[PDB]
Amino acid sequence: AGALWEIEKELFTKLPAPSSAINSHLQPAKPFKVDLSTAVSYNDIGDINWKNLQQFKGIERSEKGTEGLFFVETESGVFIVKRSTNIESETFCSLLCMRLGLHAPKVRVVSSNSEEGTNMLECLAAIDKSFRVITTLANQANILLMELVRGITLNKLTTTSAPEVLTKSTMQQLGSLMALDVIVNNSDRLPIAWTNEGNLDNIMLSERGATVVPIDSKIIPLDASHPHGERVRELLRTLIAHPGHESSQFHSIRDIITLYTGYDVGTEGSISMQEGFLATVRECASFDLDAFERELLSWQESLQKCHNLSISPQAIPFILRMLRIFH
Ligand SMILES: Nc1ncnc2c1ncn2[C@@H]1O[C@H](COP(=O)(O)O)[C@@H](O)[C@H]1O
Repeated sequence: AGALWEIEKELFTKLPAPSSAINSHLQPAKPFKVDLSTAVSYNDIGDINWKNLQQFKGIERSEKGTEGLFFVETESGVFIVKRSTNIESETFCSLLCMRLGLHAPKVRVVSSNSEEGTNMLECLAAIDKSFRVITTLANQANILLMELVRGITLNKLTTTSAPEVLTKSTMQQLGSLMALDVIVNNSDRLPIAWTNEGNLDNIMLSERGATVVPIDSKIIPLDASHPHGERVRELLRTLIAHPGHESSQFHSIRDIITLYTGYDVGTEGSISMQEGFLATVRECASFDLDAFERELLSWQESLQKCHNLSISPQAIPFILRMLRIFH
């Protein structure tokens, strides 16, 4: 919040507005409870009036994922209040995505011990009928505010829907997302440089032209001298040499998506993802690394300054190491 938020606004502003095409296949599931199927995303989480208790209709705890995710329904829309395992990574990552062109959900950090922090907590305590909000959030030093994203996670794609959703476009985006995860060593989402069975929960497809919107983005700097280094270089090399054919790695990741969705967007699809992945790498090579490092440091500064939130000291040099390899 504060400087950080401004920096976010700036980045967010630069993102290419997504399609104006609403894909009915991505519409959230119709179930105090919030009907995500018809709920509208609260417009500006930079401005939330915690003192106007009458604007609030209720709060629901998402029984999925972390556990600490709540949907707040005001009269102006719905936003999300969430407990985060690693808030610094998550938020810092959110920014990085937006910087790389990715449509992450707008996120804002609220310090528990601040005027707004206390105000918000008092508001939630007033509206919570579950008796679980305060006990889960009040404990935290910083709480996360998030933009409601209307869509569904990749896993939840049927097969009878996948065709109209997994267009060339979506695929390329997916490709890009992978590049990012590589840069930050995020093994959770889409494996490529990790034997993990991945996890498609961490990725949503917005109704807005099925645009890919990542979630629970995290960073884990495996620095100094590790396999990741050559591994990505290799993949890259092969990819560049003859991008006309589905590399071993993308074939693997293709399979995965093929599994959860039971839909094989064979070869043509894999190539698309490869394209997107490259497109991003290419972009990343053009980065004036001195400037970028500063951009990075600005975020870190803002993080530390607005909330005592220090991100790992190896984070930046790592993301930079990777970024250099794309050169
Ligand atoms: N911005 C968002 N909009 C809608 N659902 C979300 C959003 N962020 C996270 N979720 C979800 O809530 C579930 C659990 O979130 P998470 O604990 O962060 O994995 C996810 O599978 C999604 O349905």
